[PDB]
Amino acid sequence: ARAAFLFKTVGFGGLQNVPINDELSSHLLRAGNSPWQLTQFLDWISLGRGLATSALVPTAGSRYYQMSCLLSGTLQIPFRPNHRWGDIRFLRLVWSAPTLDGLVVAPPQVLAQPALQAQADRVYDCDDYPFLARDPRFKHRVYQQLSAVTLLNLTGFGPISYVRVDEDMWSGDVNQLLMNYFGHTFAEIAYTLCQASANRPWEHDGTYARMTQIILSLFWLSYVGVIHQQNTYRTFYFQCNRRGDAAEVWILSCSLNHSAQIRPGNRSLFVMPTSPDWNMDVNLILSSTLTGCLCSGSQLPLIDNNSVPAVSRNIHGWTGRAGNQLHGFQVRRMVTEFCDRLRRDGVMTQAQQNQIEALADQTQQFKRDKLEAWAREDDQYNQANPNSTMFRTKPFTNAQWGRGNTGATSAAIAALI
Amino acid sequence: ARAAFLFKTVGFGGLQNVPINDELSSHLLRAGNSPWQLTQFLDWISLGRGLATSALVPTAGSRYYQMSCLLSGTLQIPFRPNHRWGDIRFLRLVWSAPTLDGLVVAPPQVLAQPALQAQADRVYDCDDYPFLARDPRFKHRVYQQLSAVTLLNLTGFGPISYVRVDEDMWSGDVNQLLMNYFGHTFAEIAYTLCQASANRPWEHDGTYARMTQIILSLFWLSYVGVIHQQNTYRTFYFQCNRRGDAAEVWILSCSLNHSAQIRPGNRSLFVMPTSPDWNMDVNLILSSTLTGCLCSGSQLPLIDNNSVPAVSRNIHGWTGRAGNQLHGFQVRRMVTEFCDRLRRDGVMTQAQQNQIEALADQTQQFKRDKLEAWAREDDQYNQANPNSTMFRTKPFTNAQWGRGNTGATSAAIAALI
Amino acid sequence: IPVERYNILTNPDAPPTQIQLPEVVDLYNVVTRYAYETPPITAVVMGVP
Repeated sequence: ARAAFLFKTVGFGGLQNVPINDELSSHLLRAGNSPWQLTQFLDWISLGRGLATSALVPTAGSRYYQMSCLLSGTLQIPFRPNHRWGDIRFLRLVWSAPTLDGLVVAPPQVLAQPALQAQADRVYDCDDYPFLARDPRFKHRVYQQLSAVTLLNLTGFGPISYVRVDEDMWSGDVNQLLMNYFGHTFAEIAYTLCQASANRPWEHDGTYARMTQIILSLFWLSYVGVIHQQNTYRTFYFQCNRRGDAAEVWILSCSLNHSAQIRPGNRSLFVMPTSPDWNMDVNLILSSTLTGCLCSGSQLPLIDNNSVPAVSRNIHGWTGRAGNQLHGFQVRRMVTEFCDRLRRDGVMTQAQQNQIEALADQTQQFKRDKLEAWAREDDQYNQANPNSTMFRTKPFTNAQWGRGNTGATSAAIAALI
Repeated sequence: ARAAFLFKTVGFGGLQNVPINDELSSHLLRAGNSPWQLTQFLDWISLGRGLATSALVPTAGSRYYQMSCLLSGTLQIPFRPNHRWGDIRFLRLVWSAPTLDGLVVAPPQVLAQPALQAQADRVYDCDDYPFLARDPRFKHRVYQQLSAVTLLNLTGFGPISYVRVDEDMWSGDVNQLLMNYFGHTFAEIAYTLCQASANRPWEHDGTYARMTQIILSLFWLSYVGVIHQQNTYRTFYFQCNRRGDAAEVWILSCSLNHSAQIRPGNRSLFVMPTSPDWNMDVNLILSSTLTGCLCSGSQLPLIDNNSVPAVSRNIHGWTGRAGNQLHGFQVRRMVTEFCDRLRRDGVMTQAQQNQIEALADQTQQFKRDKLEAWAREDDQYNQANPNSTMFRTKPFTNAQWGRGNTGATSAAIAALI
Repeated sequence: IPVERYNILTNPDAPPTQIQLPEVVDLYNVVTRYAYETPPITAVVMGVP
């Protein structure tokens, strides 16, 4: 039952200002002036042919990161001690009104004076800005994004997701209600749930909070290979079209007479892709968004300080002293872990595995060449115009392309049953 | 926020029974049988030609005193320990009903038996008589008078008034509301406020309680000369027609751009005329009445025991151990104090002052000759008929015609700003 | 809905008589309503001996 609302803005990638300029920020306001609407963070494609590119927004992760920046700067305006919302500008941007309804061009009087020297890795507590503190509805409406962002800002890697398993959640007709989700794709199930979170505040142990947790659970357990067509969780299991492909498509399917034995108790952990290729994996990135919403209303276990960079330690609602640790993983590698299990349980033939792996390899290469090249395009620009430096995608290091701890977390997840 | 309701009956002027008889008491019931109606204590003249005389009621103070007596006797009937209201009589008077609705002639059965030997300087606590204790409305309706009386019975002098100054009272639209009083005479403003107090009980810090206090404040500050046409209190100042005249007429006037500097804080004191000529100064005597109403709902600071005669010390709601002291003053003398200030501040010419003083002298003499003569008329009667002795006006001593402490309190009031 | 416009309703810590002029026009406040008497000028003229 969450009570502390704080978020962490993004840090500079070695730049001397938030990694975003005018050209970029302006182009982000897709669905309107509100930086809080969903379609500002995720696009909606009828999937399966995926991978959306843009001149300014190369990948889906590119957008997700960019929004994180836009909010990181702008938000520092009303969060100052004087809590003024439109007296100073940030890159020629200014808030529309107290309730932070929308963003717009700074008034001449404002453009006349210097901009706000926004800093990096800041941690703020909503309850400090009056207007947010007085209206729980408003606060809730916004936090959805704020948390979703900090879940991408705690570490220099990808978007953190939350995996939990507890038979006690299935209490009530919760079971019935899920079956209505059979047949839908993960993407669909997530997008809708995320969109509908801001409608109104909900209870931390309500049919919503629970289902969203169960879905996440189901997805991941399947993604890794623990659950499958012949080892279902109460007959539920996400089936992937063709694992490894450029754009994966998972569908919540049903399978009878192969229910697995789940151990009584409550278990949970945090996961996060570490390989740059997450910027091009819509599901992984949605899964986090969803997790974000979960946080907007429920207080999850703290993330162990030792798993995150200095700057983001001891953040009241998120990172704490001794808590659960983060589990990273390379996308490619996990693919095999996935296969191995399926094959071993007799659902996949050795031959099939070989095909999938071969594809997964082909994909990784493709996705990398791109990311790596766009990266240069950026450095090339930054040198060209040092007064408006930026990043169209969260910075990544060659090291990030390794296996580092995949097997480890693979087992860890499997150990939730 | 008043919680103790007690009053002090009047004392005998050296007589062996309350200073009132039948002839007198009967003639007082002017507006009806109720000794609680306002027009029983004050008459209403369109002012400026003032000084109302009567065969039995020489001055306005004469009436005020007489009522004090009437209530002092009658009230002792129901306030006995048996709390019976119509079994014994007081001078052939008896109460109409339990709720002390009105007074009437005692029934034959009652006239047959001896009257109540009423005593002097008694202090009673309303809450002792059941009917009053059970109905706050009723209690409040009556206390208006009861307090108004004790404010004339605590000392052998004139009617006590309460002067307070505190910028915190002006909080709210209180300011707006006052301006509606501009143009009216003090007499009018007071009469109405007094009349309207009994309508229903009010809160001790409500727009009423506050305004009535402010008016009193304004009046006195002007009466003494501290505030004036060129040294207003938030543009408010009472302007007297022609100070010194037989019957003064003050009007709440407005003056802009001459507002005085008021010191932050809460200050108060009690005043009271000591010169017999108050029995003929309608304002002074109204000001007390108003103060009375103030007491009916709010608990003012206690009056220091050392300022009042023995008999009236340690009276739970009024006099106490260490509190504020009483400030007396001669009417005539104050007139000069008034002038001096005005002249000094350059609002009055030396010439004008000389005229006013000369008048004030002429007035004092006139008013005295009368009071002093009616006094004899009384002693003359008392010797003639020792079985129905009385007093048409509160007894006074030659000493009472002195200056004694005028200058002192003059300064004291001025020291409230 | 512009909460600013409804200050005395949406902000608990605000005194009933608070306005935000001239930067914001509140659309709900405390109004004082009166009822006066507007009589004609009356005059009773008397003569002098």
